[PDB]
Amino acid sequence: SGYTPDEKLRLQQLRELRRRWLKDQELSPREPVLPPRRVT
Amino acid sequence: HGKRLFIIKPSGFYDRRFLKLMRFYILLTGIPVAIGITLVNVFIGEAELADIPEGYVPEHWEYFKHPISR
Repeated sequence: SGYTPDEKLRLQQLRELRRRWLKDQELSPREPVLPPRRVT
Repeated sequence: HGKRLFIIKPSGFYDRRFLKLMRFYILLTGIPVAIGITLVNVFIGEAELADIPEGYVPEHWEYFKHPISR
């Protein structure tokens, strides 16, 4: 039972890539650059 | 809390653009039509029915009530 060593390694690399990708989804303080213009 | 994430969604720009264009165009001819109808109704609206005078034969368009129909 348990992962094979290759399974362990692939899971580790995949999970590190996934965490990096997910961390890249966060928004910077200026990220929503809104263009302003109006006309009891 | 600074935990704002990116919401992946399809491009809604074209849908809003089409809706804006269609509304603009319908409104462009639509508003004038409504204003003209209101003015006609208020100022010149509704010809009242009356008995036909003897010796007078009316025109084909004088048998209708609403001025726009006439």
